[PDB]
Order: sequence, then C-alpha cells, then structure tokens
Amino acid sequence: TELRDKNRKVYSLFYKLDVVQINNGNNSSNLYRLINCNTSALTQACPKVTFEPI
Amino acid sequence: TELRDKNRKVYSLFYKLDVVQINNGNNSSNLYRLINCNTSALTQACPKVTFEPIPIRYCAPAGYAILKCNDKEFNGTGLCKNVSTVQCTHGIRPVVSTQLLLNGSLAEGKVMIRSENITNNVKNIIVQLNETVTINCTRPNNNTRKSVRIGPGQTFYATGDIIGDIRQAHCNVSGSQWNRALHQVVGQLREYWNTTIIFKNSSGGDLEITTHSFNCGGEFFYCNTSGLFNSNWTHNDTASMKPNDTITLPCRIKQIINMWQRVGQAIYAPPIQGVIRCESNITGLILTRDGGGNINESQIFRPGGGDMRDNWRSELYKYKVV
Amino acid sequence: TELRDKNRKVYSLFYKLDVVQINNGNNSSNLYRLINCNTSALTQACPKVTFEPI
Amino acid sequence: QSALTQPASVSGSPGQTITISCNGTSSDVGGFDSVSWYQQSPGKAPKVMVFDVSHRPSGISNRFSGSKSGNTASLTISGLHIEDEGDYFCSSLTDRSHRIFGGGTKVTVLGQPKAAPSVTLFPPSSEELQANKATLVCLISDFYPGAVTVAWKADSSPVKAGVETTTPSKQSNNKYAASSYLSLTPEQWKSHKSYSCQVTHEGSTVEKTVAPTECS
Amino acid sequence: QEQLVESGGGVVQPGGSLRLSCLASGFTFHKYGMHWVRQAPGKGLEWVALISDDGMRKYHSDSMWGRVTISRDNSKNTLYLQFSSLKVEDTAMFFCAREAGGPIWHDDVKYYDFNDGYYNYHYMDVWGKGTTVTVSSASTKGPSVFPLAPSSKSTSGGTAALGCLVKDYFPEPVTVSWNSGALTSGVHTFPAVLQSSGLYSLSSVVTVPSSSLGTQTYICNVNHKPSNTKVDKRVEPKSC
Ligand SMILES: *[C@@H]1O[C@H](CO)[C@@H](O[C@@H]2O[C@H](CO)[C@@H](O[C@@H]3O[C@H](CO[C@H]4O[C@H](CO[C@H]5O[C@H](CO)[C@@H](O)[C@H](O)[C@@H]5O)[C@@H](O)[C@H](O[C@H]5O[C@H](CO)[C@@H](O)[C@H](O)[C@@H]5O)[C@@H]4O)[C@@H](O)[C@H](O[C@H]4O[C@H](CO)[C@@H](O)[C@H](O)[C@@H]4O)[C@@H]3O)[C@H](O)[C@H]2NC(C)=O)[C@H](O)[C@H]1NC(C)=O
Ligand SMILES: *[C@@H]1O[C@H](CO)[C@@H](O[C@@H]2O[C@H](CO)[C@@H](O[C@@H]3O[C@H](CO[C@H]4O[C@H](CO)[C@@H](O)[C@H](O)[C@@H]4O[C@@H]4O[C@H](CO)[C@@H](O[C@@H]5O[C@H](CO)[C@H](O)[C@H](O)[C@H]5O)[C@H](O)[C@H]4NC(C)=O)[C@@H](O)[C@H](O)[C@@H]3O)[C@H](O)[C@H]2NC(C)=O)[C@H](O)[C@H]1NC(C)=O
Ligand SMILES: *[C@@H]1O[C@H](CO)[C@@H](O[C@@H]2O[C@H](CO)[C@@H](O[C@@H]3O[C@H](CO[C@H]4O[C@H](CO)[C@@H](O)[C@H](O)[C@@H]4O)[C@@H](O)[C@H](O[C@H]4O[C@H](CO)[C@@H](O)[C@H](O)[C@@H]4O)[C@@H]3O)[C@H](O)[C@H]2NC(C)=O)[C@H](O)[C@H]1NC(C)=O
Ligand SMILES: *[C@@H]1O[C@H](CO[C@@H]2O[C@@H](C)[C@@H](O)[C@@H](O)[C@@H]2O)[C@@H](O[C@@H]2O[C@H](CO)[C@@H](O[C@@H]3O[C@H](CO)[C@@H](O)[C@H](O)[C@@H]3O)[C@H](O)[C@H]2NC(C)=O)[C@H](O)[C@H]1NC(C)=O
Ligand SMILES: *[C@@H]1O[C@H](CO)[C@@H](O[C@@H]2O[C@H](CO)[C@@H](O[C@@H]3O[C@H](CO)[C@@H](O)[C@H](O)[C@@H]3O)[C@H](O)[C@H]2NC(C)=O)[C@H](O)[C@H]1NC(C)=O
Ligand SMILES: *[C@@H]1O[C@H](CO)[C@@H](O[C@@H]2O[C@H](CO)[C@@H](O[C@@H]3O[C@H](CO)[C@@H](O)[C@H](O)[C@@H]3O)[C@H](O)[C@H]2NC(C)=O)[C@H](O)[C@H]1NC(C)=O
Ligand SMILES: *[C@@H]1O[C@H](CO)[C@@H](O[C@@H]2O[C@H](CO)[C@@H](O[C@@H]3O[C@H](CO)[C@@H](O)[C@H](O)[C@@H]3O)[C@H](O)[C@H]2NC(C)=O)[C@H](O)[C@H]1NC(C)=O
Ligand SMILES: *[C@@H]1O[C@H](CO)[C@@H](O[C@@H]2O[C@H](CO)[C@@H](O[C@@H]3O[C@H](CO)[C@@H](O)[C@H](O)[C@@H]3O)[C@H](O)[C@H]2NC(C)=O)[C@H](O)[C@H]1NC(C)=O
Ligand SMILES: *[C@@H]1O[C@H](CO)[C@@H](O[C@@H]2O[C@H](CO)[C@@H](O[C@@H]3O[C@H](CO)[C@@H](O)[C@H](O)[C@@H]3O)[C@H](O)[C@H]2NC(C)=O)[C@H](O)[C@H]1NC(C)=O
Ligand SMILES: *[C@@H]1O[C@H](CO)[C@@H](O[C@@H]2O[C@H](CO)[C@@H](O[C@@H]3O[C@H](CO)[C@@H](O)[C@H](O)[C@@H]3O)[C@H](O)[C@H]2NC(C)=O)[C@H](O)[C@H]1NC(C)=O
Ligand SMILES: *[C@@H]1O[C@H](CO[C@@H]2O[C@@H](C)[C@@H](O)[C@@H](O)[C@@H]2O)[C@@H](O[C@@H]2O[C@H](CO)[C@@H](O)[C@H](O)[C@H]2NC(C)=O)[C@H](O)[C@H]1NC(C)=O
Ligand SMILES: *[C@@H]1O[C@H](CO)[C@@H](O)[C@H](O)[C@H]1NC(C)=O
Ligand SMILES: *[C@@H]1O[C@H](CO)[C@@H](O)[C@H](O)[C@H]1NC(C)=O
Ligand SMILES: *[C@@H]1O[C@H](CO)[C@@H](O)[C@H](O)[C@H]1NC(C)=O
Ligand SMILES: *[C@@H]1O[C@H](CO)[C@@H](O)[C@H](O)[C@H]1NC(C)=O
Ligand SMILES: *[C@@H]1O[C@H](CO)[C@@H](O)[C@H](O)[C@H]1NC(C)=O
Ligand SMILES: *[C@@H]1O[C@H](CO)[C@@H](O)[C@H](O)[C@H]1NC(C)=O
Ligand SMILES: *[C@@H]1O[C@H](CO)[C@@H](O)[C@H](O)[C@H]1NC(C)=O
Repeated sequence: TELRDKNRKVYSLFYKLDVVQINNGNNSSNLYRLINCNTSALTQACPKVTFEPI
Repeated sequence: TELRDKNRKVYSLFYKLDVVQINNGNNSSNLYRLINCNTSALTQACPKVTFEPIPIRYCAPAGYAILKCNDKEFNGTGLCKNVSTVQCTHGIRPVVSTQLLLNGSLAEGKVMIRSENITNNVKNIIVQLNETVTINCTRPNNNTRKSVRIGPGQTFYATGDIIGDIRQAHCNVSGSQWNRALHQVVGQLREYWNTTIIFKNSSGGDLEITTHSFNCGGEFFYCNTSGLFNSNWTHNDTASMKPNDTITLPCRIKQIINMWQRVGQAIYAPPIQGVIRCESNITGLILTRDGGGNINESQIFRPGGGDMRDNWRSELYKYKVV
Repeated sequence: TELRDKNRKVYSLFYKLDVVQINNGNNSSNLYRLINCNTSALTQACPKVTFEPI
Repeated sequence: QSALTQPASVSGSPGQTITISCNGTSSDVGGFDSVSWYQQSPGKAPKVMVFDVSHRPSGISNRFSGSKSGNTASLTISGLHIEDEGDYFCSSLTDRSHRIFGGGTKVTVLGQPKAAPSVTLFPPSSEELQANKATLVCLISDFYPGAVTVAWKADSSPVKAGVETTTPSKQSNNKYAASSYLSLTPEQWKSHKSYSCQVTHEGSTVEKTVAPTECS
Repeated sequence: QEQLVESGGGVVQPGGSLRLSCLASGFTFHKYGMHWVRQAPGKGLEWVALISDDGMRKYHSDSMWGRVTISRDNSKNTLYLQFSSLKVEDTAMFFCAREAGGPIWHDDVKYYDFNDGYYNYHYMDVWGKGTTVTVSSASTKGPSVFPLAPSSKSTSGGTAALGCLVKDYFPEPVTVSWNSGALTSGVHTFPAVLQSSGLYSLSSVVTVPSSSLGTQTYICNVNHKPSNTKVDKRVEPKSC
C-alpha cells in the first residue's frame, strides 16, 4: 500500500509470455517468475508516451 | 535502522495539517496518513540549504540591453521617454508569498496601480505603495530537532519534545502606518469616482489563496489575511483612520507544500531551532474585483494571490529587455 | 533471492577489519556491523573497471 | 459436531498456576493449528484469551499462554488473577472451514471453603393431594463447588420416571442450590411406604427420607 | 469504537422462522465476514453460521444447516440471519461476532483483500450485544402454586425451610416474593425447568428458624407476568 507496512493482495489479467512457471518445485502449481526480472530490473513505459511513428 | 533487519518505533511531534484521518472509526484513536504521500511522493528539504530571498539581478548578454523608464507616473504598459539603459536589473528579492509583496522597491512619488483589463473584474489589480510598514508574524516558542537515522547515511530531522510552555504561533500588524498607507491607496483608487469603495476578503478556494502564505526559515507560514478587509473607506477616510488597530491575529504554520502546483516529490520543512520572527516591510498588493458587483455603485475589492508571476512582475514593469 | 520475497541463507568470507562486533558482545559469537555502514552508504566497485594507472 | 472435551470446572488459589487441557481430533486440532480459547464471565459476552496458540490476542497479559499436542490444546495461566474467573471454551477450525466450540470449564479462584449440602425433602402437600397430583421436592442448598448428583428411590426400589433435577444455581451467599422434582400420583405416593432422595456432593454423601403420615 | 448490536430475537415457536439483524458501526462493514454464535441454557458456546466478506461462500453447522441462512448488506452495514423450521433445541442467546481485525498479519506486514478488503479467517476479536431466542412448543397458561410445608433443612439449631412450588405455567419467567418483598433473607427462586408436559416449574424457597413457625406468618406472592396471573398463597405447618 501507499504506507510502508500496509500491503494488500489484488488481482488482474496477465499473459503467459510475461512470466514462466518456477521449475524449482514439482510443477507450476500457481507459481511463476518474470523472465526479465531475474536478469535485470523493470520499469513501466510511461503510458502517456506512445510508440507511433513520425 | 541502518541495518536491514532492525527497525525501531520512535515518537516525535507533528501537525494536524500535515496529515488526514483514515479508517473512519468515527472517533476511537483514529489513524492518519500524510496528505502528500497518498497523492504524491516526499523527500527531505535539505536543511543546510536556506529558504530566504536574496536580491537577484538578471543580466543581459551582448547585443541586448535593459531599458528602464524612470518616470514615477509611468504605468505598466505605454510609451515612455525618460530612458535609462542598463546591463543588469535591480536586485529583486523573490519573496515567495501570496496576496502580498514584501521587501520590494517602493513606487515613490505616487502609489502605482496596474491591471490587464480594468473592465474585466477577474484580472488582477497590481498595487505598489510609497511607504513601508512592519508586519511581524512570529513563533516565539523554541523548536527542537532530532536526527533519526533511517538508513546507511539517511536521516530524518524530526521535531522533538519542545521545552517550556508551547504557546501558539501568532502574528502582529501595526494599524497606524497601515491605515495611513490605506489612506494613500484609497486616494489613488479613484479611477472614475471621488468617494465609494468596499473591501471584502477572499472568496475561498485553494489554501494558499485563502490566506497570506509565505516562507519563514523553510516553515510555510500561512498568516491570516482577515484583518485587511475590516475597514470601510467609503465616504470619510478620517472616519476610518480614527479606529487604530494594533492587530494581533492568528497565523498557522505548515511543513509541506506543492511548489507551483507541482504535485510531486514534496519537501518537509525541517526544525528551525530557536525563536522564529518574520518581520517584513510592505511594498504592494495584488487585489481582485468581485464579479458580483454593480458597474458604478461600488466596486468590491479583495486580496488575490493565485498567479505567483504577478508577485514578481511588480518591479519588472519599469525594466524591459531590448 | 532474485525473487522479491524469497530469501536464502548463503555464506561468504569477510575481512577482520571491515566489521566490528555489536550488541555488547562480552564473550560470544555476537553479530557484526560494518565499519562504514552506519556512517554512510556502500556500493559495488564495478569490477569490470580496473583501478590501474596510465 | 462433537464439542472439544474438557473438564466441567476447575479452581485454583490466588496466584497459583494452572493449565486447562481440552481434547479434540486431527481433523480440527491436528489438521490446522488455528485453535483458540474464549472466556465468558458471568454477566459478560465472550472474550478471546488465546488465538495463534503460541501467541495471544489483544488485552491479554503474558500470564496466559497456549500450547498444542497432536489433537489436544492447552491453556496455561500462571499467577491466577481475580479476572480469570469464568467459563473457558476451546475451539478449533475444521478442515471444512467450519468452527466448533468446546464443552466448557468454569474456572474460579479458591478462597471459599467447601460445605456439605443441607439437603431436605418436602412431602406432597394436601393442596396437591386434593388436586389429583403429587410431587416430591428434594431441596439442595449451601454447598460448594456446584457439582451434586441427585437420585430418587422408593422404600426398597429405585425411581427414574418423573425425575427432573435442576442444575446447581449459585445462591446469594456464593454457594449453590437446586430443587429436584419427582412427579407422582396420590395413589402412587400413598402406596409406597416411604420415598428417599440420595444426593452425592464431592466424596461425602447425604440422603433424606419421607413417608406418608395422615393426621388431623 | 467498533460496536455491534443484535436485534430481532424474541420468543417464538418451532416450525416458524425468525430474522436476526446485527447492525455494526465504527468500521467499514463492507468486507467484514461476521460470525453468528449461540449459547443455550446450561450449555457452552456453539457456532451457528459464518459468511465471507463478499457473501460468495458461507458455512453452517450440520445441525443448524438448512434451518438458517446468512446474508450481508454492505449498504446498510448490517448482517442478517433468516431461520426456518425452528426447533425447541434452538433456545439460546445469539451473538454476532467480528473477524480477526481488518487485515491478516504476517512478519509485521498486513495484507488486505482484493480491492483492499478487510478479510481474515481467524479468531473472533469483537463480540456484539446479543439477543435472546426461546423456541417452545407448549401454549401459554396460568400457573399453579402449592405450599411446600416447613421442612427441617438443618437438624441441629432448628432451621426450617418453607416453600411455594409453582408449576404448569408458560412462558418464562415467574416472579415470586415473600410477604410482598419484605422477607428477603434465605429467599431463593430456582430456574424454570421444562416439565414433561411442555409447561414450566420452579420453587420459591425461604429458610427461616424452625421456632419462627406459627409466630412468623409467611405468604408467598406469585406473579406470572406473561400470563398476567397473580396469587398470594399461604404456607403453614402441615397439620396432617
Ligand atoms: C510500527 O510497526 C509495528 C509493526 O507491527 C506496529 O506494531 C503494531 O501496532 C499496532 C498498533 O498499536 C498493534 O495493534 C495493537 O496490538 C495490541 C497487541 O497486539 C498483539 O497481537 C498482534 C497480532 O498478532 C498476530 O499478528 C502477528 C504479526 O503481526 C503474528 O505474528 C501473530 O502470530 C498473530 O497472528 C501482534 O502483532 C503483537 O505482537 C507484539 O507482541 C508479541 C507478543 O505477544 C511480540 O512477540 C511481537 O514481537 C510484538 O511485540 C501483539 O502480540 C492489541 O492489544 C491492540 O488491541 C487494541 O484494540 C482492541 C480492539 O480491537 C482493544 O480492545 C484493545 O484494548 C486495544 O486497545 C492492537 O491490536 C499491533 O499489535 C502491533 N504489532 C506488532 C507486531 O508490533 C506499530 O504499530 C508501528 N508503529 C506505529 C506508530 O503504528
Ligand atoms: C478452472 O477450472 C477448475 C477445474 O474445474 C475449476 O475448479 C473446480 O474444479 C472442480 C473439479 O472437481 C469442480 O468440481 C465439480 O463440481 C460440480 C458442482 O458441485 C456442486 O454442485 C452440485 C450440484 O450441481 C452439488 O451436488 C455439489 O455437491 C456441489 O455443490 C454443493 O452445494 C451445496 C449447497 O451450496 C453445499 O452445501 C453446503 O453445506 C454447508 C454445510 O455442510 C454450508 O451450509 C454451505 O453454506 C452449503 O452451501 C455443498 O457443500 C456443495 N458440495 C460440496 C461437495 O461442497 C460437481 O457436480 C462435479 O462432480 C465436480 O465435483 C468445480 O466445480 C470447479 N469449480 C467451479 C467454480 O466450477 C475452477 O473454478 C475454474 N476457474 C474458475 C475461475 O472458475
Ligand atoms: C502473496 O499472495 C499470496 C496469495 O494471496 C499469499 O498466499 C497465501 O498467504 C497466506 C498468508 O500469508 C498464507 O498463509 C499461511 O499458510 C501457511 C500454511 O498453513 C497451514 O495450512 C496449509 C493448508 O491447510 C497446510 O497444508 C500447511 O501444512 C499448514 O498447516 C502457514 O505459513 C500459515 O499458517 C500458520 O499461521 C496462521 C496465521 O495466519 C495460523 O493461524 C495457523 O494456525 C498456522 O500456525 C499461514 O496460514 C498462505 O499459505 C499463502 N498461500 C500460498 C499458496 O501462497 C502470500 O502469502 C502472499 N505473500 C506475501 C509475502 O504477501
Ligand atoms: C480469476 O477470476 C475468478 C472469477 O472472478 C470473476 O470473474 C472475472 C472475469 C472478473 O470479472 C472478477 O471481477 C470476477 O469476480 C476469481 O474467482 C472469484 O469468483 C467469484 C465468483 O463467485 C467472485 O465472487 C464475487 O465476489 C464479489 C465480492 O465479494 C461479489 O460482490 C460478487 O457478487 C461475486 O460473488 C470473486 O470476486 C472472484 N475472486 C476474485 C479475486 O476476483 C479468481 O480468484 C481469479 N483468479 C485469481 C488468481 O485471483
Ligand atoms: C503581538 O503583540 C502583542 C502585544 O505586544 C503580544 O500580546 C501578548 O499576548 C500574551 C498572551 O495573550 C500576553 O501574555 C499574558 O499577558 C498578561 C498581561 O501582561 C499576563 O498577566 C499573563 O500572565 C500573560 O503573560 C502578553 O502579555 C501580551 N503582550 C503584552 C506586551 O501585553 C503578542 O504575543 C504578540 N505576538 C503575536 C500576536 O504573535
Ligand atoms: C514589528 O517589529 C519591528 C521591529 O522589527 C517593531 O519596531 C520596533 O519596535 C520596538 C519596540 O517594540 C522599538 O524599540 C523601542 O523604540 C523606542 C523609540 O521608538 C524606545 O524608546 C524603546 O526603548 C525601544 O528601544 C524599535 O525602535 C522599533 N524599530 C523599528 C524599525 O520600527 C514594530 O513595532 C513591530 N510591530 C508590530 C505590530 O509588532
Ligand atoms: C482568519 O480570521 C478570520 C477572522 O479574523 C476567521 O473568520 C472568522 O471565523 C469565525 C470562526 O469560524 C467566524 O465566527 C462565526 O461566528 C458565528 C456567530 O453566530 C458562528 O455561528 C459561526 O459558527 C462562526 O463561529 C467568523 O464569522 C469568521 N469571519 C469573520 C470574523 O469575518 C478565519 O476563520 C481565519 N482563518 C484562519 C485560517 O485562521
Ligand atoms: C464626510 O463627512 C462630512 C462631515 O464632516 C460630510 O459632510 C456632511 O454630510 C452630511 C450628510 O452626510 C450633510 O448633512 C446635510 O444636512 C442637511 C440638513 O441640514 C440635509 O438637507 C442634507 O441632505 C445633508 O444630509 C452635512 O451638511 C455635510 N457637512 C459638510 C460640512 O460637508 C460628508 O458628506 C462626508 N462625505 C461624503 C462623501 O458624504
Ligand atoms: C490612535 O493613537 C493615537 C496615539 O498617537 C491616539 O491619540 C490620542 O488619543 C487619546 C484618546 O484615544 C487622546 O486622549 C485625550 O487626551 C486629552 C489630553 O491630551 C485628555 O484631556 C482627554 O480626556 C483624552 O484622554 C489623546 O489626546 C490623543 N493623543 C494624540 C497625541 O493624538 C488616537 O486617539 C488613537 N485613535 C483612536 C481612534 O483611538
Ligand atoms: C524582509 O526583510 C527583513 C529584514 O531584512 C527580513 O527579516 C529577517 O527575518 C529572519 C527571520 O524571519 C531573521 O533571521 C534570523 O536573524 C537573527 C538575527 O540575530 C539570527 O540570529 C537568526 O539565526 C536568524 O538568521 C533575519 O535576521 C531578519 N533580518 C534580515 C535578514 O536582515 C525578512 O525575513 C524579509 N522577508 C522575507 C520574506 O524573508
Ligand atoms: C533468515 O533469517 C531468519 C532469522 O534469523 C536471524 O536473522 C538472520 C539474518 C541471521 O542474522 C540469523 O543469525 C538470525 O538468527 C532465519 O531464521 C528462521 O526464519 C524463519 C522465517 O522468518 C522462521 O520461520 C524461523 O523460525 C527462523 N528460525 C530461527 C532458528 O531463527 C532464516 O532461516 C533465514 N533464512 C534462511 C533461508 O535460512
Ligand atoms: C515431485 O513430486 C514427488 C512426489 O510428490 C517428489 O518425490 C519429488 O521430490 C518432487 N520433485 C521435486 C521436489 O523437484
Ligand atoms: C460517526 O460516529 C457514530 C458513532 O460515534 C457512528 O454511529 C456513525 O456511523 C459515524 N459516522 C459515519 C458516517 O459512519
Ligand atoms: C530621468 O532619468 C534621469 C537619470 O539621469 C533622472 O535623473 C531623472 O530624475 C528622470 N526623470 C524622470 C521624470 O523620471
Ligand atoms: C504616495 O502616493 C499617494 C497617492 O498615490 C500620494 O497622495 C502621496 O503624496 C504619496 N506620498 C509620497 C510620494 O511621499
Ligand atoms: C477590456 O475588456 C472589455 C470587455 O470586458 C473590452 O470592451 C475592452 O475593449 C477591453 N480593453 C482593453 C484595453 O483590453
Ligand atoms: C528553547 O528556547 C531558548 C530561548 O529562551 C533557547 O535558548 C533554547 O535553545 C531552546 N531550546 C531548544 C532549541 O532545544
Ligand atoms: C461596510 O459597509 C457595508 C455596507 O454596504 C457593510 O455591509 C460592511 O459590513 C461594512 N464593513 C465593515 C468592515 O463593517
């Protein structure tokens, strides 16, 4: 949450290509990891900026 | 703590304005959150950096000059002949304030008045007096500082337990010279009339416009502009000069602000330990005419401090880059 | 770990001068703080950049 | 469905340590460690004394602690305070996410000595005989703790029909009282030469006898 | 503070229904999965029902399953329980208890639900006022008072005990006094035991000296308020 200690679980929709099932366990079992997080950091793409040609 | 695993709960002093209640347990020891944290970010104010205004002089490059009109009657825009070419402007003290100007060069000879469009009441009426008056907003009781280390070299300057009786910070104004300056102004305010005017207070809105906000050692002093409109120089100015008013009035204090409506990484003003006393001259005003007023019967004026740029061009009407 | 919440107890080796005991460690294997952490921060030395003179 | 079983009541001296222990099953106690202990004082709604058995809820001092062993839970209290009196109930969450409460244990601070019950037996009054009814009232009174068992019998045979034993009700003098009722007919009352009420407190025991006797 | 108040409970008969309403204040009731509990006469606590924060799922004891249906109202900040096919065993005080605070705690970090919901599945931290419900099959009837003759409660010292047995009355309670409330020492009224005929019975007993009989007169004033019946029955040493 906006405060330090306050947290909360929330749901959304995501694709399969964004993450991969963590193979450390038996199977996925609702357990995934980002493909790019373990390699480097990640930040948003500033949605007010688009990616159209000029 | 500077260690990752170790934390610590510690107490200090904070204001009510700096936070808002949440978890609306309508009244049982309700919790509070910072007003700027929930909407934006926050950082330290770098207490070693000061906040007082120094006279700034803006110099022009080669191939350019600064033409000044030394005529005292010369209004904002118009033609002028008494020319003075200069390379750097007079030292302007950028007093960050609303509805008032402090420590500025006086418009000697006569009170100067300006406005974008006199017919449009919404436009700001700039004023520049010809005599100063001491306005003293003050927190006499001392402050306290406590450096609580949050990280490996990161520390916050919290307000510790204050020593002695914690008297509320308030403010003072001398009514004699203020009423004299008002006499001069209402003598100047006659655009087409000889005696009719009304002075009311602000209509309400943003907190900075609702009061006279300014800076004092980093502490954002929101001193109240309520003793201003309590006067009627309608018919007899001497009738309004006879009630002297040594105005002792309230003045609130704030720690955080969004500068220039920049709702971002705000700054917490740090402890200022020692007595705080902002005594200042007066040089001018930024008033506004009410929309709900007749054409010729009486124009109601009231303080307005929305556009901060109006506070800075008060002395730049003399100069112009050429 | 590379994951956010995941933590792993891994072991390494530190110099004797780079740390100092804490918590009133009269005689025991008490914890150890860094000599410069509580004074200021610390970051990696970018090992690809060598510090030799030219 | 079966409540977590614990003793009906216990007691202890001021400051004396004690430990209630309630039984359960593996589906609720051994399957998931979310076992709690509530307390209800006479004249008060229930209030939680333990949850998260190795931790305690709000308003609970360090005197109260909890432990678990397989299908059983235990509530330890060292330094018995005056506020510790009341009925404690252990409860556990089942595998079906349902809750189940315990049988109950009335904790009380000792300081009241134990007294024997001044038992008596009222015959069936003439106002009842004329109304084609009869009733024997075995009155138990002035006994502590509130654990007595009443039984009825004829002059030589037992009596089970019509028996209605009342629970021990706390008297105004901090002791207990009760009234067991045996409903009979006038002919049945006059047939048996004498009825008797046998009442058993803690280990010592008492009995009262009544017989029909017609007079002026 | 965070307060809960039950209402709607009252005397009823089996086979009907009942609407127990639990109002709440002092917190955001929109996501607090409440708990309906009952306490019967001479019995411990017994869980009745539980509802989730969003009302999606719900749990009822297998004994009370089917007879009761639980629901929430976030607009009213209220909880509701609708009964059906009431049983005489349902005689109890029903309470409406909260869940384990707003968030769930772990390692000093607090987790709220989806859309910042106040969810848990844990102990019940807060309990409500409580409302009584008395399911009974017998019909309303006036009482029958009879005098229990002076019986020696203690052999030594000469301590007798007079009584007045009230029986065959319904519904509870029955007030009794001795000499219009003047005599109070030794007075004791027992709880209304459910007779085999569906009616109720108790005994107002008074312990006095055995020598006080004859000189000290005793008249027990019984008053069954549900039936609005009143009597003043005398007690004396049995002549027979
Ligand atoms: C700075 O951060 C800390 C970090 O949490 C934070 O601490 C919490 O502060 C709040 C507000 O004051 C406390 O709320 C009160 O807590 C009182 C007692 O709480 C006990 O129970 C807590 C809940 O237990 C669960 O959660 C923990 C994880 O949090 C979990 O491990 C447990 O197993 C269990 O599931 C518990 O957190 C807390 O822990 C302390 O004590 C234990 C020993 O018991 C110790 O081992 C811990 O290290 C820690 O010191 C504690 O045990 C409670 O009485 C109080 O209740 C009020 O409200 C009710 C009505 O609801 C009234 O009837 C009553 O009279 C009280 O007025 C309230 O709930 C919370 O407990 C703190 N938790 C911790 C872990 O410290 C600080 O608040 C933060 N600082 C600020 C300024 O906010
Ligand atoms: C992605 O796919 C996943 C894989 O399917 C989805 O998860 C779940 O997978 C399960 C795989 O086995 C699916 O199981 C099936 O469920 C079928 C439906 O069973 C219910 O309905 C039938 C009637 O059609 C009923 O006979 C069943 O018993 C069951 O409902 C019963 O309902 C009553 C009344 O509500 C319950 O009674 C409760 O009693 C207690 C007291 O004891 C309280 O009083 C309660 O308040 C009260 O409700 C009763 O308990 C309940 N029965 C049981 C056993 O709990 C079934 O016919 C099939 O044979 C098969 O078993 C499962 O349906 C599926 N989930 C869903 C939601 O479909 C996953 O959901 C999906 N992802 C998403 C996002 O949906
Ligand atoms: C990120 O978001 C996910 C999704 O919301 C969270 O997932 C769950 O989070 C909860 C809360 O942290 C976890 O709860 C804990 O579960 C563990 C398992 O407990 C028992 O239950 C299972 C199922 O019956 C048994 O098989 C198992 O053997 C255990 O017996 C325990 O660590 C905890 O239980 C103990 O603590 C509770 C206090 O809440 C006590 O009341 C209990 O008696 C017990 O002593 C706890 O219940 C849950 O496991 C998570 N599930 C999954 C699939 O991840 C993540 O927690 C969340 N992470 C963060 C960092 O926010
Ligand atoms: C994946 O999605 C399912 C289904 O969620 C439902 O469908 C989605 C497409 C969205 O429209 C969601 O907004 C919607 O809820 C999640 O399961 C759960 O399904 C139940 C259905 O019975 C949802 O119940 C609702 O609860 C709200 C609030 O209590 C009520 O007002 C509604 O009337 C309804 O009963 C439940 O919300 C939903 N859970 C969540 C978290 O949305 C499933 O959880 C999800 N997957 C994951 C990993 O979260
Ligand atoms: C603005 O100027 C005024 C006047 O100079 C200051 O007023 C001061 O107000 C305080 C509290 O209201 C007074 O304290 C009390 O004074 C009385 C009378 O002397 C005394 O009996 C009490 O025990 C208490 O000390 C104080 O006297 C008063 N000043 C004077 C000179 O009388 C005010 O503080 C100034 N500052 C502002 C408004 O910020
Ligand atoms: C606002 O503050 C200014 C100063 O920053 C105040 O002006 C000063 O007021 C003091 C008295 O409070 C003056 O000192 C006195 O002067 C007289 C002579 O006039 C002398 O006899 C006394 O012994 C004492 O020294 C001081 O001269 C004066 N200075 C200036 C520049 O005006 C002002 O009064 C304050 N106004 C309000 C409304 O608080
Ligand atoms: C700045 O100062 C002005 C006055 O100097 C403050 O405005 C005044 O505030 C008071 C308190 O709210 C108003 O009093 C009112 O009195 C009526 C009497 O019936 C009562 O019903 C109201 O509830 C209220 O208490 C007063 O009218 C008002 N205006 C004046 C005096 O012109 C203002 O609040 C101050 N602002 C700050 C930020 O300090
Ligand atoms: C500023 O104050 C002066 C006073 O020093 C005002 O002058 C006076 O104004 C009053 C009316 O307000 C005049 O009274 C007149 O009385 C006659 C009856 O004798 C009546 O018929 C008139 O209609 C009027 O009411 C008074 O003569 C006049 N005196 C002087 C010496 O001028 C002045 O009017 C005030 N300023 C403004 C703009 O009104
Ligand atoms: C504004 O402040 C000035 C101070 O510079 C006040 O002037 C003085 O005002 C008082 C009355 O408020 C006058 O009092 C009178 O004094 C004479 C003796 O000179 C006495 O006989 C009277 O009975 C009365 O007490 C005082 O003379 C006067 N002094 C001066 C130099 O003007 C002025 O009155 C204040 N304004 C208001 C509206 O009160
Ligand atoms: C307008 O001009 C006046 C006068 O130049 C400014 O007054 C200044 O006010 C501040 C506090 O508000 C004073 O700071 C303190 O000064 C004492 C002097 O001993 C020092 O010991 C403290 O450590 C602290 O620095 C300052 O001295 C004072 N006078 C100056 C700067 O000449 C006023 O601040 C100006 N207006 C604005 C909005 O800045
Ligand atoms: C992570 O640390 C915890 C806590 O141990 C302390 O902190 C360490 C950083 C180190 O300084 C230790 O010497 C300290 O004693 C380890 O301990 C367990 O943590 C888990 C999770 O909180 C908890 O459930 C267990 O009860 C803890 N057990 C003990 C004996 O403390 C933990 O093991 C460390 N992580 C790993 C992956 O080992
Ligand atoms: C997969 O599951 C099997 C059986 O549960 C287990 O023996 C094995 O260790 C699991 N694989 C892992 C943990 O990689
Ligand atoms: C304000 O508090 C009262 C109790 O003090 C409560 O009943 C009321 O609901 C609260 N207001 C709101 C808007 O919840
Ligand atoms: C014109 O400027 C000169 C500068 O030399 C100054 O002395 C003079 O007073 C000015 N006159 C007017 C009317 O501004
Ligand atoms: C100040 O200006 C007013 C009007 O603006 C004028 O009447 C007065 O004489 C001026 N005073 C000076 C220049 O000292
Ligand atoms: C001022 O505004 C009025 C209308 O509000 C307009 O008629 C007039 O021309 C304007 N004057 C100037 C100088 O802009
Ligand atoms: C309290 O005020 C006095 C002035 O009287 C000052 O000397 C002292 O430093 C102040 N205390 C602080 C800053 O802690
Ligand atoms: C000025 O006069 C008007 C009358 O038009 C009055 O409403 C107002 O209150 C007066 N001003 C003050 C400060 O009293």
